[PDB]
Amino acid sequence: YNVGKAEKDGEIRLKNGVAMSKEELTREDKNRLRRALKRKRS
Amino acid sequence: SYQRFEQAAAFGVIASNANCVWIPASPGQLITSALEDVNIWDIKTGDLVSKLSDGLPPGASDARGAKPAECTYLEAHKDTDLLAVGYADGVIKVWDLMSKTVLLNFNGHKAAITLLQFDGTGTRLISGSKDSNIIVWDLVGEVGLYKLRSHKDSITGFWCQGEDWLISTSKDGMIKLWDLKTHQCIETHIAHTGECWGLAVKDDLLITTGTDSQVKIWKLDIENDKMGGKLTEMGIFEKQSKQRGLKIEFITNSSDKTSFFYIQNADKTIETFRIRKEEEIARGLKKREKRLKEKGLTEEEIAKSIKESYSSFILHPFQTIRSLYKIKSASWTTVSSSKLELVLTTSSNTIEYYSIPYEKRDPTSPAPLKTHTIELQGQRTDVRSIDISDDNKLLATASNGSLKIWNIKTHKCIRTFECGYALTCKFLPGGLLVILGTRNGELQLFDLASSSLLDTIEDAHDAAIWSLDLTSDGKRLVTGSADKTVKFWDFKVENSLFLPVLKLHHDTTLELTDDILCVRVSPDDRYLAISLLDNTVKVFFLDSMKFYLSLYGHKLPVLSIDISFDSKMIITSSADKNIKIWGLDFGDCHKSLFAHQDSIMNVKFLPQSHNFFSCSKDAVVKYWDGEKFECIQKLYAHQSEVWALAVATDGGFVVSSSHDHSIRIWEETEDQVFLSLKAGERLMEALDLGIAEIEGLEAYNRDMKLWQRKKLGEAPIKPQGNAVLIAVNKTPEQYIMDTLLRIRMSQLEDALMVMPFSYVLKFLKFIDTVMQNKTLLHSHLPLICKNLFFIIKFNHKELVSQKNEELKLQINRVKTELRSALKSTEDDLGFNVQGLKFVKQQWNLRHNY
Amino acid sequence: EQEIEEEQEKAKLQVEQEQSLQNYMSKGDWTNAFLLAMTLDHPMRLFNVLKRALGESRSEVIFNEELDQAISILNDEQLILLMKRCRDWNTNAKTHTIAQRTIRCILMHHNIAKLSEIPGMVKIVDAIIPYTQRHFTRVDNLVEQSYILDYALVEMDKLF
RNA sequence: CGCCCGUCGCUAGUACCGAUGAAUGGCGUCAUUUAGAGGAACUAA
RNA sequence: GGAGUAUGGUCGCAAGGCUGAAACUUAAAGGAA
Repeated sequence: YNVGKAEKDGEIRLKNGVAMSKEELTREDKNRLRRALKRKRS
Repeated sequence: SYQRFEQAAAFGVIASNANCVWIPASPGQLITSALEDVNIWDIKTGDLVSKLSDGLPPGASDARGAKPAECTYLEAHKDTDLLAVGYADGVIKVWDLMSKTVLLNFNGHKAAITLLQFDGTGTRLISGSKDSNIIVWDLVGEVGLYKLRSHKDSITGFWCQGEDWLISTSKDGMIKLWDLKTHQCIETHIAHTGECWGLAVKDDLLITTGTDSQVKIWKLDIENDKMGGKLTEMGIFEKQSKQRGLKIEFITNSSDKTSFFYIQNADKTIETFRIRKEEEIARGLKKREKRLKEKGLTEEEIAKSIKESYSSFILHPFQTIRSLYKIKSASWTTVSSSKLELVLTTSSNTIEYYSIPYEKRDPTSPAPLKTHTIELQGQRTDVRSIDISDDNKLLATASNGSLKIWNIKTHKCIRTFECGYALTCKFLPGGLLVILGTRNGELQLFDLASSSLLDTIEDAHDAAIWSLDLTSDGKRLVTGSADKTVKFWDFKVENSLFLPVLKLHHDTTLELTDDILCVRVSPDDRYLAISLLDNTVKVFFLDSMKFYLSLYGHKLPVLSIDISFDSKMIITSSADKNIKIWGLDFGDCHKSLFAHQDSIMNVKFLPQSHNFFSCSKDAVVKYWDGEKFECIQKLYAHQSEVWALAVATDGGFVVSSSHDHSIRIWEETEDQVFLSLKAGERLMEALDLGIAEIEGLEAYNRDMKLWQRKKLGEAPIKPQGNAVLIAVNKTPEQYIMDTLLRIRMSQLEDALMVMPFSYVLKFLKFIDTVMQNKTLLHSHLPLICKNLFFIIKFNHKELVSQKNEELKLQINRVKTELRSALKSTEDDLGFNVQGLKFVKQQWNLRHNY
Repeated sequence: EQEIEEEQEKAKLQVEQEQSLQNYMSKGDWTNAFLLAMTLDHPMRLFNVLKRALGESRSEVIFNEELDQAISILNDEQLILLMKRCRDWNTNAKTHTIAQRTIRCILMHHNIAKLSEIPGMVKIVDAIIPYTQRHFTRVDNLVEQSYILDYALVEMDKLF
């Protein structure tokens, strides 16, 4: 088993194993993960 | 050296884009927002008592490059004579009304201020903005105490009484009660589906208007400790207007103790409703009970009907105030037993005072009466053209519905004439007559002395007269219109049947293939430049109407044409963001300037020079040098797109009229422009601090034990906590744990290696103190094991050589606690492995062949 | 109409549930926070509740007793969701303690037979087992390394 | 071993401001839509 | 005659440039990027 991307669209899953949701995320946190995913896509 | 241009005036705006606060008389005075500045108006005289301006005039050297922020909210405190002004950038300014200076300046908001509210003491100011934050400001210390940030959209309204609770309604359709003790939202409800625009709270009654016609009624029960009991939805009722309602406000008559509230609407209507008294509501409930008994419905059905109609029991529709213009803001100004009085500032630049006479049941008059109006010193509709008179002492601004002649020096309105949709206006020589051209094709000539129209030509053109110009003597007129013709009129005086009256008679017509937008006669009357919708400008000799040149190279139509005094240079400015400077000797183009981000509406040369002003939809007025074709000065005082521009004959001042209903004067000034620690060292210092604190506390506890056992002598004093530990609010165990976590994995071996043996012993004491805490030990169990085992392996020989009974006991305790925790985790892992293997084995055994 | 009203009721109930969970996690109440977290599917809130409940559990019951009783209450779809969460946390080495504790609570308070015929359970179990074995090997090695303290005590005793 | 951070720009969506206005409907008037834009915001990517 | 080279002769065709965009360093669009 290898931790990959979450099947639910709202759910965000990381390689760390920490799962996190767009509903529970704050707006600044959403900005932070969007930029981090931008650098990982880079 | 080029002379500086600075704004010297701003007139023509009464109230624009912010709420009005009423100041009671010593009908009172009304404070309104006039774009970047604040006006105070006396209602009974209709005169400006005072104007509050922020600072240096725009266009100055130290002025910012961006446009000024308009006043977006006003809130005045009468006890301290203060007024909070919330601008569009986020700046909150506190002006004392007597001294008219900015006492306090706050910049905490990234967007425009939507609502401001003082507390009763006058020491805190609560500010809700577009950036979905509510900030409480302490006026005593000029700081921000706390910020409230769970809203997803702009704060439409809020209510805060006491230091404990707040209620906020936003555009995301959602209402929240806020505990200010913990700065956190306690209850969150969805008020309306799309937006929650208006909030008003009265005792235990809460009224919210959303995007629809329906209005929601809520009960506020703060003392109810149950979750969800703070705000409850009683019922809904429907106001008539389908538009959404921005502002609700209650007011109570002092004598009768009744309460009336108003719901503003986006439309021209303001709905005033009355709450019935408690005894009246009880009587209505008894009457409805009698009606239900007559109907014969079931008690549960009667209860459902009562719950449905309970919104109609509290409120009854009292009246509706209607105005000629869309309403921007309103205020309950005063309440007597005979009348309810309301002030409303409209969209199209008016202030209106309304009174409602009533007799405690219904209003006496069918419609509220408009008593006073402040509509004299302003324009209802945006100015399409301006003209400075020949003496440079008078100004004439023409718009849809009114032509107003202003005095420039005393900054007010000398005269007002009624007219049609005025696209262009001009002064006859002498400053006595004003000539107008309407969108209907009509051409009206106004007289200043007689204060009435002299000559009206209804069929001067079939389509809109887009532009108009006179010759130098003023005897001849050239009108360019959208009927694809340019008509020449001649002014001649005819004696009355015996005073001479001027009359305009049609001499000649030039029919072009397309529409004529602008027409300019050169100052020496030799050239006549005619714009077209073919994106070209023709130039005719004024004598003989010989066609000299056709200037082309504009992508979009030329909106303004202007000719220098020596007639060697012509400027065409068009809607493709270009100002093209042509020479009239041959028709070559000297220069093309990409000037603004949107269309240049007007361009005017300065008299006796080749410099020129440009006026655009970017709300920027740009002064240009046509000697080296470069921008000299950039003027940013206008908020929205600027329609008309005029220049004095002396060149001292340049007047601009814009969409923001504001007329400004730019005057020449005397001034002139010219074109650390390593990892491991932090561990040792943390060990020093933490172990010192731990040993001091343990010695203090031993001293208390000894003194309590002795029951004699002075009690020892507790040592003061270390300042870093108190400031960070961390126990020394957690502090040294955080330093170990901050140390990275690569540097960790070198850190533990570089600590000496005394720090090794302090590390062992720290480890023992951590073993005393079961939560932290299990939270950081593998890290503690790795660090301790490396320390013991590195310093094994010296540690063995040490002969300390206390050190032996410490190692025994640390060993027992490590093995207990590690075998607890080991037992958990082994139990789970065998259980899950059993589960998989049972499933395989069931589903195997 | 009625369906739109039902959707609006669902949205309002969702808003009230989110606010109630935020109040619960503000003031403690780990059983209520856990129940709302499982219904709302918030894995960060769920993990924080479980790890801090284990935090006061460090100071037979695996967690707080009513939290364990709630985990006994949970139905099969919540069991599948929770075991997916525990599997993902078990992949990590730091967060594997909470996963082992929760799996042990499930095993102690549930029926093994119904745990077997829950569909898709054995894929999750097969994913969980090798990481538990790796963690057991690592912790067992740590217990083995812990005997350097016995060696130090023996040498100190023979010295003095 | 177990999430490097911040600003701005870009894109989508929703509601607002007021001009061109235009079209349509009801009685020039009034109401509802829609378009060329611009202006200033919040969310989502 | 078959097949093929060379040609500082004659004659014709060329080849070159981001386009709008020149008398304008000039707009929206693109073209590339």
